[PDB]
Amino acid sequence: VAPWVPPPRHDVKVTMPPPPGGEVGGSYGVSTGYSDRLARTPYWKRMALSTYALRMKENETRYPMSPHREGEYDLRYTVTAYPDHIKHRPLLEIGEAHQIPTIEIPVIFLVNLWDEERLTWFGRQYETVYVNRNVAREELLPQRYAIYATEEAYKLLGLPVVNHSIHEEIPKTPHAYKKLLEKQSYTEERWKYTIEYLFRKYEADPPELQDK
Amino acid sequence: ARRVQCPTEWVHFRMHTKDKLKYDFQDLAFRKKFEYSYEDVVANAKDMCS
Amino acid sequence: ASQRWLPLQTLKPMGHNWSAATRSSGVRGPHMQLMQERLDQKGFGWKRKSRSLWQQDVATAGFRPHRYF
Amino acid sequence: FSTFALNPETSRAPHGPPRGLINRYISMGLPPWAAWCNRVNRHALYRMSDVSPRSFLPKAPHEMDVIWMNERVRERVRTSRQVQHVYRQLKYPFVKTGIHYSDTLDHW
Amino acid sequence: GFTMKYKRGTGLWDEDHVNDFDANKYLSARSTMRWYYGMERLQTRNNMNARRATQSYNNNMGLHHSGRGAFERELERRGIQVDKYPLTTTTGAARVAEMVLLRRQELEAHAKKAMESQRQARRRDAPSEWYDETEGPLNPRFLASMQSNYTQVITELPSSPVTGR
Amino acid sequence: SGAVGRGSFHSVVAGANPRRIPTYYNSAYELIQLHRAHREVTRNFLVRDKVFDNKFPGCSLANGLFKMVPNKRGNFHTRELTESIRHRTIWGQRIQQQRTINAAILEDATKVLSPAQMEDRFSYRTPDAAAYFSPQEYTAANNWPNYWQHPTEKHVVPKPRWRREPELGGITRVRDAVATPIADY
Amino acid sequence: RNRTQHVLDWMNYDGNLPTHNS
Amino acid sequence: SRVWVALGGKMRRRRIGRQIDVKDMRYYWRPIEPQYQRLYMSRLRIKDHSNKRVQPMRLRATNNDIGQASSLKEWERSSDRKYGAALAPPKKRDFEFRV
Amino acid sequence: STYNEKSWLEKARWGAFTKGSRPVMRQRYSAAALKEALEMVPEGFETCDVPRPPQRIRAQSEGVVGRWYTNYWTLHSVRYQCQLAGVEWQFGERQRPR
Amino acid sequence: PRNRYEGKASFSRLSLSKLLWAVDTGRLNPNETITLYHLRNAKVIADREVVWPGMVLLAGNVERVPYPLHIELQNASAKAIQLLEEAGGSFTNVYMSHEGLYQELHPEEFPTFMEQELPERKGLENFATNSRKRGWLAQWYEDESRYAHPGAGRRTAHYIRPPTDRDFPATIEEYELAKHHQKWHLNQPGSATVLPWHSLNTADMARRSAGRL
Amino acid sequence: SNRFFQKFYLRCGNCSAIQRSAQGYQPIANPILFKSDEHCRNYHDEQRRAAGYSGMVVTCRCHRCERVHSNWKVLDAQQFLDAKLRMTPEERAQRLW
RNA sequence: UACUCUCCUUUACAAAGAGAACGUUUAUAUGUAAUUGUAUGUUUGAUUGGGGCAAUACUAUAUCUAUUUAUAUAGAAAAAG
Ligand SMILES: NC(=O)c1ccc[n+]([C@@H]2O[C@H](COP(=O)([O-])OP(=O)(O)OC[C@H]3O[C@@H](n4cnc5c(N)ncnc54)[C@H](O)[C@@H]3O)[C@@H](O)[C@H]2O)c1
Ligand SMILES: [Zn+2]
Repeated sequence: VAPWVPPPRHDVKVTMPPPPGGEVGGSYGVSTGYSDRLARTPYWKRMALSTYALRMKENETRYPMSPHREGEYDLRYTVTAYPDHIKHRPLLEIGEAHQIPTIEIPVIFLVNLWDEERLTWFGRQYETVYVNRNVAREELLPQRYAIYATEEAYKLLGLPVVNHSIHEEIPKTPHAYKKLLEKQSYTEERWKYTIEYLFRKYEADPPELQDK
Repeated sequence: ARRVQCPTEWVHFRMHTKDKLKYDFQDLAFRKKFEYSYEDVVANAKDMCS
Repeated sequence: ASQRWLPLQTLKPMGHNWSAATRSSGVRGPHMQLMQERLDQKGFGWKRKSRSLWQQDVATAGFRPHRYF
Repeated sequence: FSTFALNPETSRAPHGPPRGLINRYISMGLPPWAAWCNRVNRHALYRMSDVSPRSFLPKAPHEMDVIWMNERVRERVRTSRQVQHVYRQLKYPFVKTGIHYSDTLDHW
Repeated sequence: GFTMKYKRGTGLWDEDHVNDFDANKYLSARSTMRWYYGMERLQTRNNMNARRATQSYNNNMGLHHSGRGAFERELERRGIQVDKYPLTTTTGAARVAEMVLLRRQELEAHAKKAMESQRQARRRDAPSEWYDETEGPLNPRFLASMQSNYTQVITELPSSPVTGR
Repeated sequence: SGAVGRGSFHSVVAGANPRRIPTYYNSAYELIQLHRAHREVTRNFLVRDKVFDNKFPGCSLANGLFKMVPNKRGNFHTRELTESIRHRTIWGQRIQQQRTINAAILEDATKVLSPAQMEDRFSYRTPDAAAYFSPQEYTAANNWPNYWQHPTEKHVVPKPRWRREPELGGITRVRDAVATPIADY
Repeated sequence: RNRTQHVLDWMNYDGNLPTHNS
Repeated sequence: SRVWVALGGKMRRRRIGRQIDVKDMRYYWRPIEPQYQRLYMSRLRIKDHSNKRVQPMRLRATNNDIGQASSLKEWERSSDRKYGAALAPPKKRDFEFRV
Repeated sequence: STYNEKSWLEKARWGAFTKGSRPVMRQRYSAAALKEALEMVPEGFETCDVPRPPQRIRAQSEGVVGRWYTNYWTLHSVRYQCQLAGVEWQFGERQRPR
Repeated sequence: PRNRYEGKASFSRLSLSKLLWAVDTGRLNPNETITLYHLRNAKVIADREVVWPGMVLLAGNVERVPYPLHIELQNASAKAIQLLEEAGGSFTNVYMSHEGLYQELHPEEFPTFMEQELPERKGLENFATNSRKRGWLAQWYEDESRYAHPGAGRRTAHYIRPPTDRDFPATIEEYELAKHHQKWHLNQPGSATVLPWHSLNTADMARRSAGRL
Repeated sequence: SNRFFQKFYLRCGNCSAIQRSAQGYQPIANPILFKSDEHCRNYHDEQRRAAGYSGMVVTCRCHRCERVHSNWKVLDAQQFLDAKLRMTPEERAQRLW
């Protein structure tokens, strides 16, 4: 028995139905929203509470996209109201082998950390290092030496917001990774690709003309 | 709570017929939508002189 | 009339691509399976390449011993 | 599908609507495994165009325990070895023991 | 499925393009009243059914029961006609067919009087030479209906074929 | 599109059409399919304006509305009706165009030799047309379906010496003495 | 490529439903 | 009189050493003997039996009957699939067409 | 799903879904009812940007409403009645890129 | 042996005797260029005989055509052409795409000219641009199409605009491929242009290999 | 291997210069000698571009800051009009083209 | 119901991938643990072919011969081979 059947999720607008569930956070599977508050109020009522300048703001057609689920197509215009299967695909397709290789993520070190075995620096303080995915999770993060290098982590610390595109795309094959290492070697560690670093060999005399 | 309170095999009258349209089906709340009466379908379609 | 001149026929040094005694020879439609499509160089090889497929349909060229075929 | 060595990218099909059989099923959105259907009924090219995936969750949505982000137990139709029998099987995702350090509650 | 729905009302009468296999050879007195009342019912039973659906579905979409959104309400407030072709409304048809009947009726009385101009210009107080029956006997019923257009009696036919007088 | 003599845009190739004004054509078949087409556009407007006259009081409650849902009538007017006007207009031109030529032919022709022979030069009076139009004039064939009544064959049917019978009720009754039919072998 | 033959004649036909005079 | 002409029997398997003037009897469009004409063309007659004046279905689809399906008073409103759309060239779409 | 919004018969009939040989804007506006629609096409807009939604998206123009010019089907349908009406389409045409 | 693929040129035969029989009977007007609309709407040919390749004029036993007759049909037979052309007529073979086949038969549904796409490439090869049929593009093809871009060299004579600032191969792999090809094929004149060594055997890339001219 | 055409509107992260980069027609790997890995990962990858570069790093060179990076946020073309229509006519000369 | 020879749904063995925290996915394998189907036909236990001699009969009758040829479909040869 349902005493006080809840009101529809996003019924907050005066002369158009609430957006369908799922889009607001609810159960998918139905396209067209409907709220008995809106359909009962006679037309003049719905035209009383609203001026023309307003209906043109809630008539507003955000046609393919969804105004609420930012970035995903409106789920009353898809073939069926469920979420877009294609965007949220599981990382392994129905037949491929799981050859997702070892991936190294960027972490912002928070204390000057200095290895005592290689006698050099895991990382300075407040500089993002690409560390292993199971050093970070199991050794660097539990102790407070590091955090992830996400956009908002930069915001919280005081550093210019840098987009490492942290796991923006996972590679499902080693040579599909060793290309992603080539992309990330360019954007992140860009000083490797300057006309000054491609010529440390030659900032002075070609070595065959110097003294001995 | 939004669900309809009966195993939907009892309210299957709503889901297969053309009541698929005349009914709210958000998360299985098989509740009728608004529906004009016949005193109004002609009150709204004669006042337009349609 | 116009005195324009044209030869009687067009001789193209092109060679026919359908020999009556060659098996998969012919001019196939624009959406037929091109010569040895999916075969990968082996007799009925498109069957052998089925286990290699990632995921097939639910009704996919299964077992069918030519019985009254 | 074209036969030249170096096919530079272009706006449209350079040599007419792409020829071949597998280009026939890609020209309609289907995946290239439609080339291996024996019957392609109006339901079949619906079934395999992935309009709505034939793929479900092991337990109820309400009783679900292990965090399955966006996954189902998709069934993979395999065709057997030398004599091509078609059988299908339900392939799960790989659940790892997520032993994290959520620094909110300062403990693993 | 697809059942020629674009033909339901597009017939010339009410009993057309409605597949009703349930017929009979002789539909009796009240089976005919039941029939005619039936065709129109499932012609108005269908319509107001299909009107309540469109008017209710439109009302649930927040817009006027005939689909008129905020725009086509705002234009009519301005006087700018919002529909390209204003098909003639019920006031039209019920008037565009109101005079035509007012015209025929004033033409009948215009013509009822007209034929009397020619009927009384028919001096024949005796039947013409169609009153022959050398081909085959006249019809006694008809003569009784043609007696009015004469003075001399017509129905009285002898046992013999008519001579002509 | 073609549908009239203007030539479809497929005279992209500048195909001219010389030796014109060459034919007088009475537009016989086209005026036929015009009267057929003009009947449709009127037989369509009749439908687009069907409005409930419920001669019964059971379902009288709609006697003011049209017989078609407003969205459908707003379609059928545009799908089938306004199409049928174009299809009516097309014949209303393929004929109004062909007449323009005939108007020019029937002047430049009337002069040369006769204003009497003219509408004979442009006639189609087949010698038998009396068969189809004024069959009372036609004799040269026997084209009745009830041929045994053609005046040249009326002498087949027998002229019975009939009579009335007041004792039977004015029933006509033939005075032929029936011939004793064949009976046995 | 313009349309030389019958260049007019598109605007001169189908006096729609001839009025009271004709 | 409809022959179902077929090709030679032995035209791909074993050629070396066969007779010189019989390696070519395999090249002519020979009729199949009528004892098989009637067998195969029997599955085509069944289309409307007991109707002594309908002809059998033909092997290939003649050009006029394909349209005969869409020349029916019920198909006159299907703009697509009419006048030949299957056997038409592949449809052309907006340059932005995409799935 | 115990309730499917639409049977597979109408998940698999794209003709009721796609924009192909099917008008997707029901209302046909008059002359002045268009010059008053284009009044809200904002300066800086250009048809060369609003793209065709993919096949998997339904073809539905909910009509002339707020920001209708972004509804690719409302735009190119209004753009077509401005032809039959004779209104001068100021904005640019679909630029097929090469 | 007689398959019809997607795009086959199989045309229903409109015997010239039929068309000549109508024009005197009075179903067809001899003045108006008798495009297939007239043939369809005058009940000369029905719906069940006009499929996508529109039709084909066949001079069947017609030894003579008496009056100047103009036609816009699809692929007349060479005799049928030389019969109309003798009597002062024309025949501009329209070879419309299917999208054009509709808008010619039911133009009462297209209030304005909705642009028509050129036919398939296979049609342009054989009818639309081939002056032997007086195809409607036999004027355009020679006038505007058959000329390359004013910048194209020898290799890029087929690109809408020459994709490089120089005819020659652009990079190494376009070169070594063409440096090997021009010797894989014995050194022919035009063999510089690399071509794919595999014949798809498609019917679309099939043009009349032998025939009249 | 994209059979169908589609143009994205990539927004840089360094200058937020909304530049558009299209995706032409690149033909399917040959089916005549089929290869199951190169095909079924050509297709599955094609849905991932067709859904607005879902699981891929975008690598195109900017037009404003002439350099190639991987920082682009792929704008759905009604998030683009959300942006384009909401920029003063001068910055449209700065961030757009 | 059964096993060296046929074949899947198969849960075991091995490889790989995850700083391998254990569950999955593959590849290669195919087990009578595997429940599929075949295991003949004709004369009685051998024979299966195309000829010929035996009254221009031939049950297999009786004898023998021998490039007397193995049609199609996928592969193999791309001109006529
Ligand atoms: N195969 C086809 O697509 C086909 C077949 C028959 C007719 N048509 C014609 O297509 C036209 C529409 O153009 P489209 O084919 O690009 O698709 P479309 O119908 O989507 O065209 C855009 C819009 O134009 C409007 N429109 C169409 N005809 C109109 C008219 N006479 N007056 C006012 N508004 C009108 C409608 O709102 C339509 O949705 C229609 O007029 C129709 O008769 C096309
Ligand atoms: Zn940038």
